[PDB]
Amino acid sequence: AGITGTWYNQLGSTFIVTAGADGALTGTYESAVGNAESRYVLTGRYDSAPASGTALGWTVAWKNNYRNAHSATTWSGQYVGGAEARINTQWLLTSGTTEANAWKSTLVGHDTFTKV
Amino acid sequence: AGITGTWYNQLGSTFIVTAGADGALTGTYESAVGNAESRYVLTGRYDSAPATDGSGTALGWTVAWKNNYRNAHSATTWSGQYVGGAEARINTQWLLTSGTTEANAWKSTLVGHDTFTKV
Amino acid sequence: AGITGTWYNQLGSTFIVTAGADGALTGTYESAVGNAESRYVLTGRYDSAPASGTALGWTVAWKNNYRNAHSATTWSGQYVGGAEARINTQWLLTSGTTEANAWKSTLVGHDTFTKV
Amino acid sequence: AGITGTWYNQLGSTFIVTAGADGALTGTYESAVGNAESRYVLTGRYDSAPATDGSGTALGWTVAWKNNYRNAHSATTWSGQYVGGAEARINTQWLLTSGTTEANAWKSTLVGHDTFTKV
Ligand SMILES: O=C(O)c1ccccc1/N=N/c1ccc(O)cc1
Ligand SMILES: O=C(O)c1ccccc1/N=N/c1ccc(O)cc1
Ligand SMILES: O=C(O)c1ccccc1/N=N/c1ccc(O)cc1
Ligand SMILES: O=C(O)c1ccccc1/N=N/c1ccc(O)cc1
Repeated sequence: AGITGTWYNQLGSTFIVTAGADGALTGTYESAVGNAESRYVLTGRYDSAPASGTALGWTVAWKNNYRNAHSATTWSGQYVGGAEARINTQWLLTSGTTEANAWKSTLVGHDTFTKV
Repeated sequence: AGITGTWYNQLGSTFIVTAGADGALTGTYESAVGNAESRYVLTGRYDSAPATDGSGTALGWTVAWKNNYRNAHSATTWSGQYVGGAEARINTQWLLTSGTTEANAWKSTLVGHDTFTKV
Repeated sequence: AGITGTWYNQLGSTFIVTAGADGALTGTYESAVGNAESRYVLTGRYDSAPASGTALGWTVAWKNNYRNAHSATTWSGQYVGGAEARINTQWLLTSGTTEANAWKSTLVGHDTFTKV
Repeated sequence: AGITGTWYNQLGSTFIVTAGADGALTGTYESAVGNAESRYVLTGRYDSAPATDGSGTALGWTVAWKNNYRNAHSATTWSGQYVGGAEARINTQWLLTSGTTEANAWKSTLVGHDTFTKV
């Protein structure tokens, strides 16, 4: 509804998503940073009967037919409607590692998405 | 195969998942704590072609806390890695965000960690 | 040096700090949000021989002579100098809880500080 | 008294601290992993008058990874709570931020969790 569309973040990445009546999120993600190229599949869920913003989250595993970074990012946040819609999030990016390096496997950040 | 199955965290929550050959995660989650009752749908992704150096397999999934019985107006995302072996595990870090007004946006997200096992 | 001074964040809070030659950080914090009133003591450390931004962190326990919220926040980030100095951070706020509620003890966020 | 002492995390790092009556934490930290060698100074704060309902005691501390021997140009902050008893513990979540250029600021901070015990 308000969620379905094309969005961009401060890094220049692109998120295209469709919100299903059943609370599913499906689309593709195109990243401006890291070891990535071309599009990647995304899947997520959202509150389909919100009351405040609308809670949602989605994941991307950084593997496609061209590259594999052996990592995955999860974005957790809320959708805020109005004139200028926005998705405020915090993310976790975890890399596959050996046991010895597991302590440094996860990065944390925050991204804000603007609807086109 | 490795990931596909029924898992449990430290709180006693149950995670039932199927890992597709293609990278998809699909299943149901039942929580032991919080404003929840019954099963909830989950969706996620994982690295279907991990490295061959003994590294873990990266993955992540989301659950929106709404079902036929209740709605907490929130969602959690888990990000981590699957570590195979005799006693397999999924080590994660999670973020739970609630829908809030602007005045409360500063305290909308909780952070934690969960360890899943087959027992 | 560049760090010593008065700073403000997006919430309207105030951070007054002095950076010691030995890498110590000392000052007071005045919060615009939560269960807080008047000033609170802060203590931290910073890289006294940086190369990029300057790594630093500080803590505040939300107890003073007037109120006690039974909680503490830790800010971890980097100092970026220039015309307009800034401290970019991510924080963790943990509340004292019973065993049963420990899973919901910690909040995570991000704050940007501007130097006055 | 409860907090004051020598503690160890899961990685084998050593945390030696003194808790002042007033809310101060002061001590030294020795890391088992990462770009570190020897002891590092730490500083923090804690709730000197916790609640009487069986709740934990909130606390936090920072370490900047620079000493007489090396400098990693980074700092970690731990935030958590002390839980007294026969087998006392300090449960935490931590953030490690490295000094980076603007181009790398997106990947400057790592997140994790540590459990400290007296053994
Ligand atoms: O692009 C973002 O918006 C983005 C935002 C948050 C976290 C990660 C991100 N991207 N992370 C990668 C990682 C490995 C790659 O191979 C490609 C992208
Ligand atoms: O249940 C876990 O395993 C679980 C694990 C990690 C983070 C959160 C959790 N659960 N958080 C809730 C929130 C709202 C509810 O209505 C039910 C559960
Ligand atoms: O004010 C900030 O900048 C601030 C920024 C991040 C996290 C917490 C903050 N403040 N958190 C409190 C908590 C309890 C209180 O009693 C008073 C303030
Ligand atoms: O040592 C721990 O217990 C530890 C625990 C939690 C997070 C980080 C840790 N250590 N991170 C480093 C980083 C740079 C160094 O030079 C040495 C250690």
